Amino acid sequence: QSALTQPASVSGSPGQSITISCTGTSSDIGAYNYVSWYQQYPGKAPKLLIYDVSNRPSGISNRFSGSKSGDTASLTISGLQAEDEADYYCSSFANSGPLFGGGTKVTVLG
Amino acid sequence: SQSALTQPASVSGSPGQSITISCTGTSSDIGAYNYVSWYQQYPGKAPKLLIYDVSNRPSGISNRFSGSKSGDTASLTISGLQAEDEADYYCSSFANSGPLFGGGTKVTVL
Amino acid sequence: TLEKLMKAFESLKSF
Amino acid sequence: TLEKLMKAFESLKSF
Amino acid sequence: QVQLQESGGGLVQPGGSLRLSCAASGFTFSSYSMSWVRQAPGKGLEWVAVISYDGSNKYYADSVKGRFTISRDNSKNTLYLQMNSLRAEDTAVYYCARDRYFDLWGRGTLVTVSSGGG
Amino acid sequence: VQLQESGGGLVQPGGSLRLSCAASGFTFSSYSMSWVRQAPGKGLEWVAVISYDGSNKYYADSVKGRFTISRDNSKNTLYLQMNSLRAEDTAVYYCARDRYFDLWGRGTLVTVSSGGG
Repeated sequence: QSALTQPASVSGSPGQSITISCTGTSSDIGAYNYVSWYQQYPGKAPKLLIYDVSNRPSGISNRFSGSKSGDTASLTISGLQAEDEADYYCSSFANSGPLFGGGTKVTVLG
Repeated sequence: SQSALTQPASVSGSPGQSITISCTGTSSDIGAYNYVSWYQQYPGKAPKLLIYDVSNRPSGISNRFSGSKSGDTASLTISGLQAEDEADYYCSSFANSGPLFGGGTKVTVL
Repeated sequence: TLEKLMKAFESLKSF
Repeated sequence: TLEKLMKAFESLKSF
Repeated sequence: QVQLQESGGGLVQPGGSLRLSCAASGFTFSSYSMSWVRQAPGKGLEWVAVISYDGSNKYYADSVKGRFTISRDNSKNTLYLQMNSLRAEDTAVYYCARDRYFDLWGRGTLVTVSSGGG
Repeated sequence: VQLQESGGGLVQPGGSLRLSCAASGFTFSSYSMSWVRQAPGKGLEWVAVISYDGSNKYYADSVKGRFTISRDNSKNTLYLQMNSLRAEDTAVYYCARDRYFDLWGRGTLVTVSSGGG
């Protein structure tokens, strides 16, 4: 069982928006504003999409946004397209070290 | 004395409107680096960081402030102009010989 | 402890 | 030089 | 040309040892803390260990503490992971990740721990 | 969380003065610190910077060889030794934290003159 909880899979039609939730607890996502999101293609290196809940690195599309409410963080992908089909992991911070979610497979229908 | 970076001496605006403060640098300042900042200073008060790295905004800063950069010139935009916006605004860049500042711009609200 | 965790993750940030 | 300038402005960033 | 490249992965027996290397290029290795993150086949990411920019402070996850040793040589731009007393559960792809944001990953290296067949 | 300068005053040309900056509400040891000054009715001018551990310093061409920046992390204080002061050094002196200058003090007044104008 993964430290942080994410949905196993989320599907969406091209152009739409999907939200990937990530539930932690009092002592990680709730305790800190240190949640990050990563995109991973099969057999490839993970890629940082968003750090510190809502902040986006320079070369990352603005279709990706991050937010946090209580013990849950969220990643939103708008203008969903084919290249967004991948695995998505959220990471938080904790007293014993960074935690990861189980990851979420995103499927675009075409 | 002439300031390293050039800003307009003063800009006035009616409440509710938007004003833009320009900041012209040189070959090796605003153009060479993406390290431009903007500061708000009230008389007799400590200067306050409004925007760093051209366009990035610190947590406690209103989203009425936005920053951009085109070539050797950076710009600060204040939207929804109100009374509390009347102050001095300075731009800073980065350079091979150290951080440079503009002469400052006095903003007047009518 | 938590003190040792923060010290382990330190980086040098400049211009 | 530019190297010494960047070295002077360094800060310690962690969690 | 900014990238991380792991190596030293391979197939080993339980109780055996293995040593991973991570070559950094295109940035100042000395300035960033570095981490090891691993991923079992078809499973999520798991953080393993971290070491400071100057190698003075290290920290390990409870699952590898006492068995794994992280280290770095800033003069040769390399991150290391000495793995001892390997178990089947340690079977994973091992990534090295830069800084506290994990803002840069390598392609990864395979570590498989089994006996005979699997 | 605040910075508070002190040590400013009125001095004669060629005289010396030392500015202090008391930091509170954060870990001083972790941030590089700078001195920025502002002449009457003029822009801000960066003077000097010192590393988080005081190992690397850097000065502007206008104060190099005359000003000395230093810090004592154990008392949370930034210092600025000013020697061979000139009229042009007359300014309000601020201390600013980190490379963003994301935290300033209210400033301290330094005037170098001999009653002329």
